[PDB]
Amino acid sequence: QKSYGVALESPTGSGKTIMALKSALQYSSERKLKVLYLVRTNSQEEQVIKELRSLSSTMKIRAIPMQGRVNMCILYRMVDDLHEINAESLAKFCNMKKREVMAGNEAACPYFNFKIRSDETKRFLFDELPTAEEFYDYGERNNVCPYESMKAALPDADIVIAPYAYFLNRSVAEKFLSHWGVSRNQIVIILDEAHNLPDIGRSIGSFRISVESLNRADREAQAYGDPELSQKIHVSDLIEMIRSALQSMVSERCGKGDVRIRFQEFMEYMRIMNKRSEREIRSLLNALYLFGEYVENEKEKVGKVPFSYASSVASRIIAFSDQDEEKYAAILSPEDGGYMQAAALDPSGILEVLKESKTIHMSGTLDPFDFYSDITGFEIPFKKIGEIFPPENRYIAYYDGVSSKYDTLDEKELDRMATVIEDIILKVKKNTIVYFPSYSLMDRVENRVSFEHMKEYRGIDQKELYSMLKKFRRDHGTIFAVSGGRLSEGINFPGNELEMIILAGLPFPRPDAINRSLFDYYCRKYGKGWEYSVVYPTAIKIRQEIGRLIRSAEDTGAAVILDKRAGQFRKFIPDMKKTSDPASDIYNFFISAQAR
DNA sequence: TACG
Ligand code: SF4
Ligand code: NA
Ligand code: NA
Repeated sequence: QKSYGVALESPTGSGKTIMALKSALQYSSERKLKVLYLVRTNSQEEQVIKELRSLSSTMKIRAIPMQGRVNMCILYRMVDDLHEINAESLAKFCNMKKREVMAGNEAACPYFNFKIRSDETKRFLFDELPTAEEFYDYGERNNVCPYESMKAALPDADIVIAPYAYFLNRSVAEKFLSHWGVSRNQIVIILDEAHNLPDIGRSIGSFRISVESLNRADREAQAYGDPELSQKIHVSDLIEMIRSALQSMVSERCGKGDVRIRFQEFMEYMRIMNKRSEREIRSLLNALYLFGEYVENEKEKVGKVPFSYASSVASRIIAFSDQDEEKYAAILSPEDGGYMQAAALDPSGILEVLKESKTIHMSGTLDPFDFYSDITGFEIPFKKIGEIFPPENRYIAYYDGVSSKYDTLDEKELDRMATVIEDIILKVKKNTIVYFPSYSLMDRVENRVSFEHMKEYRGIDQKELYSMLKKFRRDHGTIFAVSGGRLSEGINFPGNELEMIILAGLPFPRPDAINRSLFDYYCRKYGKGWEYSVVYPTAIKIRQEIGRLIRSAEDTGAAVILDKRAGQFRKFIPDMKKTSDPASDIYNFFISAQAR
């Protein structure tokens, strides 16, 4: 009634968060509106679903998970080994399988059967409220399609939990809404961990063309006849023109990592190297897309997933050649084998469709809200609901004797940082996560310390990570973690499982091509490149990490930032003190906390 | 105008 949404800041899994949710479900039910809960990770899906299970004992909870065939089709990964995939190709795949089962070939998909609609399947979904992953597993266990089972339950569900990537895919969203029986103005969308929304928008809005993707198209060309596209140019010949253009661009234009270019430079290289006009190259690119259509048709008629690398490559290159420089940066990279990318700078375009529904923007760290509102384009009321935790139970401080600042980071600054970290841990003797801006800084600091610790290392798998986490809760001590990893957001350590956090430097972003573009974009639009591309994301990282510490009225903890430049984050963390020796001051804080 |  007031606006098209509301932004609520308060810790996750909390009393006032559950309340806001309870208020949203009553408001929704009163106006015959269904509820859509969007989440970005399995971890956050589980937290949200746990919350809803508690509430099912008090109130009417008619809820399911919903994910797309990409995650929920059991068959296609058993039948194909594809490295790229989409909703569209799987719809064509599945429809063909379902035809074959209706015509008497039950083995075509053995997951497509009566159990899709059975009382037992409907009961597990509605009475048990599984995560998507748990329901996937239940599907395997019972030889029943998770996707089609979710789809069949959908019309009777008042509440759906789904990924951002699922709902923000327009064509998938239209079919979902259509099968749910509802328009966009007939729903309330809860945006879990909404501080991710800008990155979510930019991520969904961006696309790229890699050399490996071209290589995959090259092999596809061999396998399906490699026909003439025009006078003496076969499909493979065109892929070589595209691949060599991209390779030459990378060699000639990038040094260390990514570089910004103009979108039309790709077309320029194609034109000069192969001695053709723009029309001729565009005609060839269209011919490649048509060959893609043929590849789809061929795969489809033998029961394969009709996804074509030639099609995907063709449509992405054509899209790249026609992007407008205003909202998008053309990025050229040597990383991951070589690629060219349309990087979305402004996520408000992608997020705009969410205004057609009511949105509730939930997060522990939305402040400073002006920046969030400017970046997402959401002009909505902001409220700091939630517990005022007693300030005496928390100590937040920074120490200015060291810094992770790049151009002053030599071996002596590293020695200094390690010494301070070691002094704190050995004196305080509490359960600690040390957060590093990079694996590089972590490894170099790790090489200068003696104390035992666990480590969240680059490329660690799910089993090793849960094991280390369960070891931390049980055996206690110290974890070395990195800013972009899985301990920075999300995870809850109740009681004295987490008592201290040390930020070994500040996690300022890299001045890469995308970030240097964001700076220029926010300079032009607001005159505040520094604040919006550098200060803001850094502030949120810091607050998210500190937010791990106090999870209760009676919870006790210390956070210390080991960086000179931390004073400039006082505006966002007002209780932060300076300390000239954190070891004693944190030690003394715990003595006083223990005395009560 | 920052440094995975
Ligand atoms: S029924 Fe399910 S498992 Fe079978 S093809 Fe369709 S989506 Fe895949
Ligand atoms: Na089975
Ligand atoms: Na070739």
